[PDB]
This record gives sequence, C-alpha cells and structure tokens, in this order.
Amino acid sequence: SSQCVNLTTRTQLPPAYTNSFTRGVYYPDKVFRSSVLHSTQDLFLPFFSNVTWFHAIHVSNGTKRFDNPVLPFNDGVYFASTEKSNIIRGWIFGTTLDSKTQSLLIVNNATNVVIKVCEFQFCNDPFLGVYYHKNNKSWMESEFRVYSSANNCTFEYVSQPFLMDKNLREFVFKNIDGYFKIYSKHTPINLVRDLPQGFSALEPLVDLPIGINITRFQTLLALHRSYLTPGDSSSGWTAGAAAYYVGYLQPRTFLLKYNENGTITDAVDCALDPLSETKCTLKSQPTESIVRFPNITNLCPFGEVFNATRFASVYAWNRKRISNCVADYSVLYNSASFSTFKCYGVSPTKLNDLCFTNVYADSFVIRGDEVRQIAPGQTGKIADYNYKLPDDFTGCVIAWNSNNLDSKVGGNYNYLYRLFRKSNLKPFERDISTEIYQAGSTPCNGVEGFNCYFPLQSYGFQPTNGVGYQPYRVVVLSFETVCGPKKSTNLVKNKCVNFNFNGLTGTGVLTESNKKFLPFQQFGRDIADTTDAVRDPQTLEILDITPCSFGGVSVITPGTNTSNQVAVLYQDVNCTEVPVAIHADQLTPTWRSNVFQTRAGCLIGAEHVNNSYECDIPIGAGICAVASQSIIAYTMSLG
Amino acid sequence: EVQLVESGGGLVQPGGSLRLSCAASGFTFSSYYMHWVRQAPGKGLEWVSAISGSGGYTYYADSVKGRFTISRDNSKNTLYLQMNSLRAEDTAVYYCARDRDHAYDWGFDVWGQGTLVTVSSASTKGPSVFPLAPSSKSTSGGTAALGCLVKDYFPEPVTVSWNSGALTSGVHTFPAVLQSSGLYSLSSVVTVPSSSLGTQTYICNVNHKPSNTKVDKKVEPKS
Amino acid sequence: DIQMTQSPSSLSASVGDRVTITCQASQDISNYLNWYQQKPGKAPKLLIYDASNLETGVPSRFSGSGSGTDFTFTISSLQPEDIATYYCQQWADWPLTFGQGTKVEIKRTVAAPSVFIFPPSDEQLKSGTASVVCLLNNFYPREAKVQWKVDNALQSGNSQESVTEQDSKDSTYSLSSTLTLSKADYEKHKVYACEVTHQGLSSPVTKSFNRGEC
Repeated sequence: SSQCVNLTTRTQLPPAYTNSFTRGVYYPDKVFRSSVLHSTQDLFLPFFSNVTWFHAIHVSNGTKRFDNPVLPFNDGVYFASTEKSNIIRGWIFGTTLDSKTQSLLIVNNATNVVIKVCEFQFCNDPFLGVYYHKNNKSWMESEFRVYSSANNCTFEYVSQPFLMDKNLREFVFKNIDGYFKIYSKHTPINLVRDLPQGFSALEPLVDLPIGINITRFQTLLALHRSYLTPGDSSSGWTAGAAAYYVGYLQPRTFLLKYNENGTITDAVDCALDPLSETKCTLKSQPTESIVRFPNITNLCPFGEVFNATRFASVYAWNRKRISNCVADYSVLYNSASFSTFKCYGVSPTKLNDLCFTNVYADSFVIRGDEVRQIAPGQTGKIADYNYKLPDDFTGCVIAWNSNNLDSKVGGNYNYLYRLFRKSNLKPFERDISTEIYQAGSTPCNGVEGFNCYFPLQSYGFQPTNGVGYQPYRVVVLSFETVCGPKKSTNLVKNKCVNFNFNGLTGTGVLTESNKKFLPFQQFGRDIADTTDAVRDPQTLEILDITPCSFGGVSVITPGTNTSNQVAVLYQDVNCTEVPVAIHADQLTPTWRSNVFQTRAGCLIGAEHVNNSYECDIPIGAGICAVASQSIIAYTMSLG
Repeated sequence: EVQLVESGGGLVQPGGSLRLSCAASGFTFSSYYMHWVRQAPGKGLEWVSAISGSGGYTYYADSVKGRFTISRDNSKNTLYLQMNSLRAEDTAVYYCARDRDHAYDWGFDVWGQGTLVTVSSASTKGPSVFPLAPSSKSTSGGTAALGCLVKDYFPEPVTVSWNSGALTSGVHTFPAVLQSSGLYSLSSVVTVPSSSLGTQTYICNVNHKPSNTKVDKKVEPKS
Repeated sequence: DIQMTQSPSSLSASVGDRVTITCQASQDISNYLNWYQQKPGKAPKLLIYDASNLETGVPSRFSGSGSGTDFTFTISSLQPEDIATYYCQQWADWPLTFGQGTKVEIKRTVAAPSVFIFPPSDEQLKSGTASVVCLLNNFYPREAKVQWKVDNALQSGNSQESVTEQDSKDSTYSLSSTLTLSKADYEKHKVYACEVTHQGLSSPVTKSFNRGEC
C-alpha cells in the first residue's frame, strides 16, 4: 500500500433521505427473451426507496472542506452520478479493503481497461495525481497513489473504456457465484441536482469471474495536486466538485415486462404498495430463502451395483435397500453410456433436488433383443414368467449397451432364463422356483420325457451372435434415507423465509410450536391442506409454519385503462394494523386517512358516505363502490 | 374422579346424523389430547378421530373422511362426534377416547366407559318379560334354576332375580345373543337350593333402562 | 397403513403357564408399540407401553418386548383373572390400525353341565311363545353337542345357541340352547326332551318334559 494522507475533516456532513424514483432496473438473465413477464427474487433498489443525497467532496473567506466517507457493501451496490469532469474514476470492493483480504481492481486510462485482482492495501483516501500537459494541452494522469503492493493476482481483463465517453453514467456491481457481474449504462441529461424521474432498464456490461467475499466498498477518486498543497487550500481545483449517490440493493420480488425487441421496457415492484401488489396478484413479503435437507449421510453405493464386475441373471433380479446416503443422479442421467432413460412420476432432471423414503436397485444381463420388452405393462416369457413390472411403477427403467463383457474363448454359457411358470410374478415379487416342470398328466418326479421337460435353458450369449442377440445390461430403480446433494443450512426464526424441507417447499416464517407430530411424522397439515409445521431433522425439534404478514388479496379493480386507483378490503380484522406494521416500510405500509370499520371488515382511507347509491362494485355487508376525483364507498341500494 | 359419561347414543336410520356427547370431569379437558375409537359388534377396535391440541387442530380417519366430522368445545368442556351419512358398517359401540400423547407419555389418558351406537331400520320395542319356573318335581339336584326372563327387546341390558321379596340366595348372570327375529334375546339363570323355591319369596329385579320396565313376577312351581 | 397378522387366532393353556402371542409388524416401527388388555364387554386398558414398559398398577406377570417385524410379549403365569383377549397396537405415526386379536383361554378339567328344562308357563301360553332352555352350566370345553328331539324326531334349524364368555370365579364355560316354538305347535305336540353330548357323560343324559307336567 501507498503512504496514506489525512484529508478527511473532523467536521461531518449529515446524510439525507430522498427517493430512488424508478431507477436501478437491470437484466436478471442473459437468456434472450421477448414479450414475456419474468418474476424473480433477487437484489434490487425498490421504487421510491431511500437513496442518500450524498456529497463526496464539498466546499463550504474561501473556506473549503473535504469529507469522503466509507460505506459497507452488504449484498449489492447500485451507483450513478451526473458528472462529465471524469474526477470520479473507479471504485474498490471487498470486505475490509486492507492487505489481509483478496481484493479486485479495475484500471482505466486513455488507452484501455486493465483489470487485476491482487492483495492490495488501500489507503483511507486513495487517489491518483493529474496534471495539465501544457505543450500538448492535455490533462494527464501523473502517478498512482493507491497501492504500493500487489501480489497474487488471479484475474486479468483488457477491453475498451466503458465509463469514458450533466453526464449521467449508471453502473451496477454484483459478485455472484464467483462471477463479478458489471452492468453499465450512460445517459446525457438536462438536470443538475437530483436523480431524474423515469425508468431506465440498465444494460449488462460484462461478467467477470473474480470470486471473493465483499462486504465494504469506497469510490475511487483522482485528487488534483492543488489540494495536495501543504496547506488546507486547493488553488487550482474545486475541492467540492465531486458528489456521489449510492443506493443499496435489497432481496425483493420483481416482474419484468419485455417488448418485441427483447428489450425490457418497464417493471413493477411487488413491495411498492398493495396498489402495486394488486398488479402482482393480477399480472396486469419474502426477503430470504432457507434450504434444509436430511444431512449427516455418506454417498450412495451406486457403483457397488451399477459398476459391479459380475452381474446376475435376469430371473435373479436383486434387491438393495438404499438408505442413509446422498445420491447424485446427474452422473447417472448424464453418462453418455445409457441408451434407455425413462422415469415415471419423477423427471429425469432435478432428481438431485428430490428425496425418497427408500430406493431399490435392479440389475441383470439380457441381450439386445430383450432390451425392448423391459417396460411396465409388457407381456412375454420375461414379462410373465421371469419378471413383471408393476403397472403403477414409480421410478425409472434403464437399459444400455454392455456388449464387450461376458465372452470367453471356448464358449460362455453362464446365464439362463425361465420358460415355464404357472402364474405371473406379482409386482416386486421373488420366486426361486426351479421344480421340474410337468407338461402332462404323469408326475415327472424329476424325470424328463414326453410331457416332462426341464424348465430352464442356458442363454450362452455369444460374441459372434447378432447385435440383438448380444447381451445389453438393464437397470430398474424402484422408488418407495436417500436424498440429493446440499448441506443443510442453519435455521432462522421469526424471519420471512423460503423454506425447502426434505423435498417439501414453501414460504413463510419458521417459529417454535407446541403441536407434537407423531415420532415418525415429518410434516403435519391443518384443514384446507395447509402445511402448519415441520419437524427438524438432526435435532427432532418441531417448528411452526406461519405465513408472513394477513388477508386474502382479491382485486377490486375498475381497470388499468381508466385510472390506477383502487381500494383494499380487509375481510375479518379489527381496525390490528397488519400485525402492528412489522414492515412499516413502503410509504409507511402504504400510508398505514379515513378509517371505516364495516361488517365486511376494516377499511383504511376510503370515505364513508351517509347516503346510499346503486351498487357498482361490492365490498361486502351491503357496501359497493369513484367520485370527486377520488375513491368512494357507499351502501348498495335495493332499487 | 375422572369420568367420561357418554350421551347421545341410540338408534339412527341409515344416512342419518347424530352428535355424541362425552362430558369430561376431574381434569382439564381443554389441555389434553382427546380421541374417538370404535369397535364393531364382536370384532376388534378401529381408530376414528382425535383433537391434536385440545382447544384446536384437527385429525380424521379416511374411513370417516368427509362422511364424519369431529369437534370439541371450550368452557363447559364437552366433546362431540358429528356423524353424517351413516352406513351399516358404522354400527358399533363407540368410546369417547382418551389421550396424553403430547407429553412424555406416548399413550392415552383415561378410557371412559363408552356407549353403543346402532344403525338399523327396526324400531325400539319394549321388552317382553317371560317367566321361567322350576319343575314342581325338580329334584334332579339341590341346584334349582329360574330366570326372570326377558324376550323381544331392543337393546340390552337387564338383571335377574325372582318371586316376591325376601329369599336372596344364588346369584348368577348370563349374557345375551342376537336372534333371527331382529330383536335381542337375553337369558339368565339362578342356582338356588331346592328348598328355597316357593314357600319363602325372593325378589325379581328385572329392568330395562331405555324402557324403565320393572316387573315383579311370581313363581310357585306350577300346581 | 400397517398390518399385523397376529397368530394364533386363539390359544389356551393351564393356570400359571407361560403364554406367547405373536405381534408381527410391517415396517421397522422400532419400539413405538403399546399393549392393550380388553375383557369381554369391558373397556380396553393398556398393558405395556413403549414395547417394554409396564404402566402403573399393572401386574408384573404381563411383559412384552421386540422390535422391527416381530414382537413377542409373554404371560408368565396365567391367572383366573387373566381371562381376556389382548390387543397389540400400532403406535407408528399415521395412526391407522389395531391388532386383529389374540384370544387366550384356560385349560380346565372336563366337567358335566347341570341340565334343566324350563317349560313355558301359562304366561308364555298367554304370550304364545314356547321357549325351552336346556341348561349347560359350568361345563368344559365348549365343544359339546346338544341334541334336540321332539316326539322322538330329531330337531334341526329350529334351535338357537348362546355361548358365555369366561367366568371370573371358575373360568368355566356356560351355554343356553333355546328350542324356539310357537304356541300353536305346542298344543299339537307332546314329547319334549334335550340331549347333551359331553365327554364326562357316559351317555347324553336326558330330561324330558310333556305339556301338562308329564
């Protein structure tokens, strides 16, 4: 790190509280989509949200001041500013931004973009020098005064300048799944002080595989030597010329409207107000997700059965009980060595996100001609006398080429199959019957002849035999301990979360409960089939499932075409304030004027009118509903 | 003392409706799990329904799913069993069943006595009391048998004794069976000394609680 | 659902013997099993819970154990009050099913039943119902044939039977047979007698009644 200088004054300037308008929209995915509405839960700036009216540097006799603060990163940062002086040069991201942690660096000059991620030691007020090159009459960077040490770089990127060429440039910085996603957009404006109203779907610039924890940031500025004079004076530089404006992304739900060009034109937050949330319900609140599966288990022994050196005959199909293990089906589904892959009830994909009580493994060897009849509901000697699949089979059936396995010089006649059985095998039945079959009225007593025949015949699968005659291995997976990957995350109580238990998913609040599920019950439900509570594995504790703060959301809408003003109906609550306004955000829970308690429930804001009118849009309890350019309510008339 | 009296049992037509009452005393009916169980006439037991947390929750059987509804009540601490669209297989003696599963004990609580429930198209008929005299020549042994017999009733029970006031010897009890005429038939005997037949006089105690029919019947060994 | 095919359906042994009644299971319920004792015409009561733990106030001669798919349970010493039918419950979650039942009874010495006939009185003559009960009291065992004959002609399908459950005092069986009849058939028939086949009886001992006390 460079030698650091003390420029910040003890005098502090207070922050401000102003609106974000409708800025900060960026593309959630790179998949080309057009004229489609996409819902997503990710990090964003809500509309009308708190953005601070910061001043990076401010000159307040000739008295001048300098106060460049430090802000944490949390989940994500949105930045934009109105400046064409290029004094704003870059940013730093990371956790502490000292030499203790790996940190990323982006470099931009008149030539190109340079990126490096070494162990940098950043000063409290990092800066770069700039000077006027009078013979060529150009402002040029002089020296680097940010870091004197750079070790262990793991990424480098070179491209044309993006922040170079009243000038509003708007940038988005993310670091997700090891990729540092940078979204960029530039806009000339006709404003000075505030962030202008209106929408701007901000363009995705580039994704960069950095992969480092980031919890704090600070904007990078290039300070002129004028203030670097030994006094507190900046003779040739406006020590107040730089101001920044930063908002914090929050995990929120958004819907994106696409045009026929594939370009995003408008978006609506479900967390703006119930008036906005109305359009979310009609297509015209959670903050986090928690995932917990049965854990503390090893891997499942698929290789012990799939990759077995010796494979049993078809009439001797086996049972392996599979339990207390984690199963990875991607290596099985995506193996390039399985010609037959049919699953019933469950999809071939997303098996790694599913859990099962018990799984049975079926394995044998049959020829290519015998591959086709391996399916539920088939008929034949294998199907009727050797192996009968249940009609209601839940699982997968797998067959593939296994050609080069069971040949020998001199004839290999190991495997056999059944020709005679009086009755079909039941679903999941075993019969080891090998009695000498009687084909007549004379009891055979193990002696063959006319009407007395041996029920078993040796295959003798031969390599020189035809392709269909050649042995191909087949596997059936019976689904009744076993789960897909994901180490269970710790639990969080009293917070609105998206929960995923042992294959069951849902959203709500996890809290302690008194309902005692039976020692082998994992989930319990009340009336209307609502998952009321779940019992936590590895601790056998019971957690209640409470919806986040209530009331059914029914749309009372005149229509978007005429006006965007409607009313909210609370069916069976007293005038208890949405559980004492737990959120209290979003314009103070959407203004929390007139309170009109009805037999149909409690109503906020809408005036009650003494006289009655013909019913237009009912709310309940005899009251229907615009007039005086405002939302109105009145008792319905009977004629 | 904890006591689960039952009321509301009786005769109902097929497809009918009924609410059974099981008053609970001696304990907090609003804090202990409480159940219903049924046991077919002459057959085993079968689970019916339960209140998971006294004061709330729900729990039904598929054999009573949709057709039958369970409910409790607060304050006076009474239990209810709402039956709808009853069937012939629904016929059974019913027990307002107990429970303590919520606490460390994994079993049930008390076992109140439980009361019969019958679904049939027949009508309730007053019992026809019939005498059972001994032989005037009954000297086959010291034991002499009589029964202040009941016939053609619906349903059980009764008691047994005989003959007019003060000769209490030889109590025995016999159970009833169903007969082909559609009404239950009950018998019982008495093992008295052959000396105590008709000179001194015992009591007949025969009553049917639904019909409150008490008849004091007289036997002198005929002629 | 969980199925338990208890065997035997019914067994009997002498007083003080050790009795094994099999509760099977379906799927590894471990030790979540409770035991029930139910006397005839009485409300069921627990016998052992948690597959090994006796309840308070339960005789120490009642004991059970097991896990998985077979559950032993023993009656160490049969007692005259042990007369009952016992049920093994499924305490597995999803609580759907009880035991199909195992009935236990006592071996006893074969004993002849005290026979008697009740002639229908004038009040049955008044009522018109002719009922004759030929008494089988304190006899053992229940396989004992009562032969009915009227006017030296064997009767069949016109009689009824009623089997007592165990007595508390003597544990011995009791039976009543009712040769049902209408009055009309009674004034046109004379000979009434009952035969009872029993091991302790050298021959089925008859009592014979005739209307008019003959």
